[PDB]
Amino acid sequence: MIAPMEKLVLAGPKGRAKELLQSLQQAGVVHLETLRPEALSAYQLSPEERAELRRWEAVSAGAEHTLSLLGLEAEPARPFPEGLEAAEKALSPIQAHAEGLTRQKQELEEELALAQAYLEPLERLAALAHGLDKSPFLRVIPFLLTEKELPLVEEALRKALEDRYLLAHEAYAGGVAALVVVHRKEVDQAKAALSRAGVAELRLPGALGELPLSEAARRLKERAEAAPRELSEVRQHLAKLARESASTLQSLWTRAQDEVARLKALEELASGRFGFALLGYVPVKAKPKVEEALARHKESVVYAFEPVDEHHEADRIPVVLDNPPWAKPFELLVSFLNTPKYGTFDPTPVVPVFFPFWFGMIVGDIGYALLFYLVGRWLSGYVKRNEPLVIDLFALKLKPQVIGKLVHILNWMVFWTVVWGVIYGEFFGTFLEHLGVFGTPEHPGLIPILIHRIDTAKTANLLILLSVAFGVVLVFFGLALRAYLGLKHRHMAHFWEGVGYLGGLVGVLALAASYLGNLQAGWLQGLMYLGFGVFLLAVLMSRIWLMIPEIFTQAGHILSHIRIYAVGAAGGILAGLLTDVGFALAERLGLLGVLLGLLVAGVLHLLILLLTTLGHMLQPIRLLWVEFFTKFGFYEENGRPYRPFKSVR
Amino acid sequence: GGLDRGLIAVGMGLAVGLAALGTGVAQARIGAAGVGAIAEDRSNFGTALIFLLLPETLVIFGLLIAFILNGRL
Amino acid sequence: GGLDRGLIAVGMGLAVGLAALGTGVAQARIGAAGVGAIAEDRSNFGTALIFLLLPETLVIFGLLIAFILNGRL
Amino acid sequence: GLDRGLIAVGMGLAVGLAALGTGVAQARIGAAGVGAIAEDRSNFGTALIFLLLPETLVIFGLLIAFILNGRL
Amino acid sequence: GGLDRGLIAVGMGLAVGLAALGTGVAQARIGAAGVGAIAEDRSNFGTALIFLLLPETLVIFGLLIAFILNGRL
Amino acid sequence: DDFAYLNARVRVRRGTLLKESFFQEALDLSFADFLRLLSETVYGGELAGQGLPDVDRAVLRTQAKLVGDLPRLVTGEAREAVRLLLLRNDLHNLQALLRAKATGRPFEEVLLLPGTLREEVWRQAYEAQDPAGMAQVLAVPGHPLARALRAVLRETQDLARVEALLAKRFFEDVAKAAKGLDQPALRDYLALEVDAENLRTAFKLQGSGLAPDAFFLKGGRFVDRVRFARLMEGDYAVLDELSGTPFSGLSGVRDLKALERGLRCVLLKEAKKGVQDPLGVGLVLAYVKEREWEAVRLRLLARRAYFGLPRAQVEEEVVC
Repeated sequence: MIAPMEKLVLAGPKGRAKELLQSLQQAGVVHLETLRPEALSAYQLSPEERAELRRWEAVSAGAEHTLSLLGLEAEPARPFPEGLEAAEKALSPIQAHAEGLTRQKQELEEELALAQAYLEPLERLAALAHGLDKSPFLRVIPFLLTEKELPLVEEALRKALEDRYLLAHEAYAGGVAALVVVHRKEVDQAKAALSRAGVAELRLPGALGELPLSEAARRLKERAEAAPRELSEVRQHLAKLARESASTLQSLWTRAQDEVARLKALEELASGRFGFALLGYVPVKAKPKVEEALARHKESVVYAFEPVDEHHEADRIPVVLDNPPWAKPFELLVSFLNTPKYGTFDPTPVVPVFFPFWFGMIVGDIGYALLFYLVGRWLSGYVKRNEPLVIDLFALKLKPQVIGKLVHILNWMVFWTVVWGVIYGEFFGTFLEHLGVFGTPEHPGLIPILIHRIDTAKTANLLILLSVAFGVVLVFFGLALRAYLGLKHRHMAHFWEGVGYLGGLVGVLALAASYLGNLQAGWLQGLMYLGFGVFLLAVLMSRIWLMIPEIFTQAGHILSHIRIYAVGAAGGILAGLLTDVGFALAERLGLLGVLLGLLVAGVLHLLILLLTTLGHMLQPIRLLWVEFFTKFGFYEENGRPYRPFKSVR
Repeated sequence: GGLDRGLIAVGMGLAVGLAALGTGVAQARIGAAGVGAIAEDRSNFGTALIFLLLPETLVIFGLLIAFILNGRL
Repeated sequence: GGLDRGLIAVGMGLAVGLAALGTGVAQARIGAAGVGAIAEDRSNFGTALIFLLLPETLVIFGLLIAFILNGRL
Repeated sequence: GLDRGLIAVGMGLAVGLAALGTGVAQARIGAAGVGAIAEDRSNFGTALIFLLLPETLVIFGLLIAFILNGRL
Repeated sequence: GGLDRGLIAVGMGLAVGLAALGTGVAQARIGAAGVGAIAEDRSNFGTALIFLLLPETLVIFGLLIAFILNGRL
Repeated sequence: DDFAYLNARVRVRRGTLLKESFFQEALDLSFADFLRLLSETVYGGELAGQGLPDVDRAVLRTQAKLVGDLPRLVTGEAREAVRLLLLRNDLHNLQALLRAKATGRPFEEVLLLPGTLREEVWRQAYEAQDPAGMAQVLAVPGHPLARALRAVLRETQDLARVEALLAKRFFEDVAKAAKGLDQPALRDYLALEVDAENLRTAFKLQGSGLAPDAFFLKGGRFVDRVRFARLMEGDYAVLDELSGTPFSGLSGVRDLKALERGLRCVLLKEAKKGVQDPLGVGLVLAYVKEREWEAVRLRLLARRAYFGLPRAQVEEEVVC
């Protein structure tokens, strides 16, 4: 049941406006509203508060940027009431430290990466050119080149002085150090011809490709012998900066987010010169908290607890769910989709009354239930450890309250798969073979079975009729509920569409069961009379056309509930056949390679577990999502999501 | 049994498989455009699901003809 | 006279294979758009696995008709 | 002994045609996977899991083949 | 009795050929994207070969079914 | 190869663009609020400091990171159909390098904004004894310039008439390459674009009176030779004759500014139709041309915000 969501109107003076918006934002259970057009101004806030707002946003952005620079992630904490320039003196030195160190070490890694890849060719050409460092007669064209194609680049030197003009590659065969030395203009033109044959001079950034090679090689030796020490020390100092700055910086981040949220919501008011007024929405189970919070102020400044205006002109109303706590943890599973419109039916209790009971009819293996109970006790130990669940393969990081809801749905699901593993009679596929624990008359060993599910002459017609019968109950409940919601708002087309689909569907079902099912064509024909008469009456008193092609898809939606028995038989006899092959070919072939067949059947059984339990877990909830939720509407105008004053904490 | 029981079964199974091929051809392109419209923003979910699962009437019709042929023998 | 078991079995195999081709044709383009939404950002994970695992109804309907035929075989 | 071959051509038809179905699936899914890997190395596990997801087709085809083998 | 060896053989050949068609349709676009990735850079060679040689599972399963039928023969 | 794979990424990126209330509220501020409002969006990922070269470098770098990726990520028919959208940049860089080789000013002279080719090709493609060798090292296989520059290279080595016939050959070659494959939403778009191109060429060559049929091309459909000639000579009822065409409100327009405004509006209107095809090439077209409209409107609003121009000078330039 959606909460009735009353209206809250307040007024007063403006210093008290900021103070009561503080006291309303600390107890954050209220939604806001613009309230522009009548008798008040749009409330351009203040110039000095605008400067304070943009400075607070700069504080928040700088703190979060410092934190992401530090490498950790931004979680809230409890804030601290302290002065703004005190927050500046808290923010700026650690920001200066981390910013100077992330300049220093990142440019150090740049210089170290450009150094270590080119130490040895540079030192090699320095030992080769120790008779001419920067002598003013002949430039030294360096080219760290490929393998033994030295004549292809030395053809330019052959075009140059052949009995002179020393150009070769001595050693260091990772890259052949083709050095060329003749003159200034001779080496320039021969370097142009060698670049036409493919060549390039060592002109890099930093100090190597901007200075003479001897002293630059000495500087590269200096950086190679110095830089890992600074690597280790700057990692140590950033670790210390993390461990003794992250708490206070994310605390002031929480404070800054609170201040920015309050000031940006402060413009949602309406005032002139001797007072303001604002409007908001409060759910009805939040009235004593807001009442005692607003009892603090000046002369208990005047509240208007309006009962909200009704379903006409009601699209701007926020929506919540408010379900009893036995059905509570499916709110995320019903809120993957959109939200209702405050006057649409609360859809959430039917998924606890149906979905685990359908998943039991999907999965009828006691071994699957025991493995689910094992992962459930693991996952409840994980919420005992209070760790957020993280996996970077899926980039799935999520908080332990969702994980506790997952514990609840997993337990409330695994009970029904236990009881439908009992009734269907399958232990881990089929381990009734050795110990005949389940009683069929072909090998009666122990307690009987209710339905065998491996053969179809005994099972298929009964199970397929019950699988259609659940869809009959579901779809008739959905169409009756749409007729109810059309009866509520005094909107008549929804009522006619609901009663028309109901009459047409029961008429088609009666005609099917009569003229294609059994004998006794006498009693049901009056029901066919009634059903098609109601359908024609609806189309005549409706004029809401193109329902006539929908009734075929509507029978499709009442009939598409075969898939629960379909994947039930599929997964059931698949598991039974796998354990049958493994158990038989292990036991009756060898009698001591039985552990070989047992563990390979176990690992293939867990393989098909891991490879199709996602699919036949997804099937009942898509059955709900595309039959039942779309019968009674639920896909119109998206509602409006209730977000209160946060106070992020 | 004879040729009767054998040939009604392939008349069943051909109908099921070929109607399944039809709705696979439909849901391929409709699921492509649906995954697109969801990947823009998480707001078109209630319309992508109904436009995606409009073509399953074909395979329930295939199962209808199949169960008629199953009860026929 | 003996033309029963082989022909109901080839009806079984034809239904399974042809429905398999149907959901392969569906999951081809749906998984292509799914990976196209995944490899941009890893926030579309569950809302692409739902669309990939959605067309697995077709082979299990073919397997339904197959297991009914095996019950009559 | 006349229907002993036709169960086997049904077996082979199921195996080959389900192989065709998941080949059609793995075509586009593996093309998207190789595109994502050619973008970056960091999409390896998602490419492998989306590529190995449509093997349901052929393991169900082997299920039907081993049904028709266990009958014969 | 006759008319069994030929029919298990045409099942064998149809299985091998049609599974070969399946992995051919797969390796068409997979090897096309692989050659495009190789023409972009030589760094991603081994991952291109492993995505190209993943669908050999199809044809070793097809040859498995063929050799099961031939051992039955 | 696969259109749906690229289309998923393009629809994700189309999910993140700037709304109308952004510039409608950024129509009156003083450039610090501009830096403020661009600090949040996806263009702020590359914003280094503050000022006009910072904002321009940020817009160009984000457009190269967010638009210049989609010519990659596919292989074959999909890249052959998507590369013919963002290819004006390659023509601009190639004609800048052509005039730089024909001038003598150094190779480090131009700035060379990124198009579709890596810049090592540009660094290598200045030194060549034969300009056919420059077109050969420029040649990636199915490229329009790689088969257009060698097509109209068959007269001389390096002239300016070569550049004029290069521009004409480029337009007709892009139109023929649009006709040469099957995309039902891109052929009509490029025909309408090249019709817009030679129409505004005829408007910006009014009054001269030189031979128009050497400048008029083929590939458009709304105009022909006689309308081109009677539009180059001064009577504008022919520009009033174009009705039924998407040149709808564009009638009686004389000056270049209002003309080019109307042509840019009708190109963005007819190129926003590409959601008609949510599987083929229409959606990436409606992404890229909307992205360049948003980029140049962001640039013009930046100029107004910095220099304090009146909003009555800009109000006509956010009309579409």
